[PDB]
Amino acid sequence: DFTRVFTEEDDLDLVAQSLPLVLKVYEALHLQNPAHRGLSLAVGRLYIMYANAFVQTPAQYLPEDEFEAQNEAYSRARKLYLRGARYALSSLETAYPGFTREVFSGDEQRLHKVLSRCTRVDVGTLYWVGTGYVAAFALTPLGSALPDTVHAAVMMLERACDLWPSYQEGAVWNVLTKFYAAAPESFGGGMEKAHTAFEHLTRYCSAHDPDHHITYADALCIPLNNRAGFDEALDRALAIDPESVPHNKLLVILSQKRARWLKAHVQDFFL
Amino acid sequence: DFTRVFTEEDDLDLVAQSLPLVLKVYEALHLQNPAHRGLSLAVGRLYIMYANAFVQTPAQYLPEDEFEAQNEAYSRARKLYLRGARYALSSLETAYPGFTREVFSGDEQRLHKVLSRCTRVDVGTLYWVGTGYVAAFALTPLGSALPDTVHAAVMMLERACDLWPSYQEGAVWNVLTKFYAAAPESFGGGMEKAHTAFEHLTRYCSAHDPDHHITYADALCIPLNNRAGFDEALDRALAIDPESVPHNKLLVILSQKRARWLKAHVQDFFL
Amino acid sequence: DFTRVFTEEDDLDLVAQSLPLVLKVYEALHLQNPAHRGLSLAVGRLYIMYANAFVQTPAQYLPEDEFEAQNEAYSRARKLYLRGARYALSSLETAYPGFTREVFSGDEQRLHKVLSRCTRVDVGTLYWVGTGYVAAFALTPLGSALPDTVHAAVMMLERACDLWPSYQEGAVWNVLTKFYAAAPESFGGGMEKAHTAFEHLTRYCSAHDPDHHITYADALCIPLNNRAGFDEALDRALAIDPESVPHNKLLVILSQKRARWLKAHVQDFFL
Repeated sequence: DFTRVFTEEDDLDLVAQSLPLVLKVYEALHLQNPAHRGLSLAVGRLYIMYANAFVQTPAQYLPEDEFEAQNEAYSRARKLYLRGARYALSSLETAYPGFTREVFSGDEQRLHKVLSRCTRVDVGTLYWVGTGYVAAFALTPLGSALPDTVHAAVMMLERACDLWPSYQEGAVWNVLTKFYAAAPESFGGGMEKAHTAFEHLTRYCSAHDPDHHITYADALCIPLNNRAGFDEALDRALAIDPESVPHNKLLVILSQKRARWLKAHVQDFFL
Repeated sequence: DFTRVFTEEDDLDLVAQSLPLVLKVYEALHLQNPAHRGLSLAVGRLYIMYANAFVQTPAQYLPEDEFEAQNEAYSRARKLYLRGARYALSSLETAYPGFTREVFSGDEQRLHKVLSRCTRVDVGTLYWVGTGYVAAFALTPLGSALPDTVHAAVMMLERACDLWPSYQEGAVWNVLTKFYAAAPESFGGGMEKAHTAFEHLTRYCSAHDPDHHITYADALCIPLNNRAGFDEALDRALAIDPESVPHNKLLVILSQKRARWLKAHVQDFFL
Repeated sequence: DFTRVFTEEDDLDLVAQSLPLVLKVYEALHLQNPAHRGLSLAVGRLYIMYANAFVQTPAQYLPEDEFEAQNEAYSRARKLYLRGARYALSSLETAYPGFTREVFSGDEQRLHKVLSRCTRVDVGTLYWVGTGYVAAFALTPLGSALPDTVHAAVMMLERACDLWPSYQEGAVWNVLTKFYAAAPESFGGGMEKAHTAFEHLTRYCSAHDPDHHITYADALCIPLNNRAGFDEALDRALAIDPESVPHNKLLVILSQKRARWLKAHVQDFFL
């Protein structure tokens, strides 16, 4: 209802400047009604999307010399991802008391047993919690990360896949592709895994979606030194007309800014 | 009620930072109640005022070398004017189904017939729609403009004049003065027209209003190389005490910033 | 309820960007219900806290060469303090009609008589009004200040002390310490007064509070050239763990930024 005015927006600045109080209002509603699962999820998702689009992403477009401000913005995004993930996780905690202790126990059997309690109704929540933690990890120094948190997040994502492969046009497979391709094999990564996750994504994703093209270029083409594929994929991301998309015009605009940047910086990624 | 806290404000930054979510809320209310004419108009007017005061105007105070950011801000204002004009136009469309097809038909007889259906009740709407389009045109490259849209906008403004000459202390005459003075005579402009429109404005405008002084200096004095009149007029705009005005202190503050800038840049405009 | 999401925040930017519309909404509620004392106070306090944390403080962290922007931001904070003080003062005016004429009469007997009408219920209001005026004075050129306004403000603060010494963990004594230490003895200042006010503060303040440490360093150590004490005090301010505080995490974060700056600039203050 109210989200349409944000998701169909083409003016980034209007969104960036209005989203903060919105986050604050949802946050307050959530704390006033901690057993409302919808509110838990909503506010969690909001922090994670804000963290990406309006904290992390602008930091990425900063110049080499201002790395200090970059690092500080990355640390800021990291904290917001985690706040977002923890807010969404309270939807699972409300539905299954003790969920948080189990899921982060480091005990594989307890992790698996608690994830087996989840149903299709929990898929949205699994997706956002797992995504929040994976997005935080991507900005976490590989030395001071928390393998058990990371492992739990991915297992939540993998559980959502089992439950509901097609969810949000394959959005889960997208986050998994990125995780596997970028993650050290000590933390569960691997390119074979990344490719299979991407194969599932292509079954469900929209032709109007630039993100699966960008994921192909960024997560898969770069590590494999496939500059040809990188270029084609981004040309496909950029061929999409934001005015023609059925919804999420705002996210398409954001993704196309990112693909434009990747193209401009191609020389950084290949030899 | 709530508008008083914005219109009597003297702190631009507080307004600039709070207006975006307000725009978003009105916008959402409008889409949730598309037959509410008041909401259509309100949100339209809001976008147009925001576009001017907080997008276009700050761009104008940028330095020569940052023309790129200037051009991008101008394109941004242009899109906001048009969104604003189109929102207000839905008030006319609600009142007279098919209004949009007629008014933009390019057929003078259909244009005139549909405008003849308008009454004094429609004057606010005519004014804002026409203003939005004229403000967009002012930022539109003379080569890629749309004569029929422009012509329809001015005819709406001229119809408001016929209906209600004195509306908002002659505000319509103000926009017309600016259009005629700045518009190529192929697009309906002309200085004789501009002067007559200004003569009507002086009949209705307030002594506490800086805008009619600025319009005289900017639209009329500059093209005619009347530096003497330019200076006097702006001195009159600046003699107004914002603390003494009965209302719209905020707009007076904005206009006086503009007159101060014009004075500082006088050498740009005369020889 | 809603204030918790602001006061426990650790992200300054989210607060800074969301507070403006909040100020505007409270302001509108206040004008719509001018006899609501709670609303008068709330909006007053809000302007004063915003003025300090998000106008004055950032100006202070600007570089030497940008003194112009600094001076303009200081003038902006000054006006906001005064708007805030005047909003809170309307709570007293509602409770005791004619309060404003009396309290600013310049007649000591009228000032004292009206302050004698105040009770413990009025302490919050006295504190905020007095603080607003003292904070404005601190940014007012010593030559164009208003001794009677300043004197009335301090007398309001001193009356709150008499009524309720322990109020908000000694917050009144904190503002008085700063006033006395910084104020010319023609305007009522004096270091002996400042020290006694600080002694009262230590009786009531929290170990989790960085502000009393900063006040000791800044108001007392600097004028007395006690660099040793300055350093210890700020080390104490910085030893506090924001994650451990029972409340006002946001203010602790703000104060610790200030103590860090003081330490970095120690050479400015001692020889």
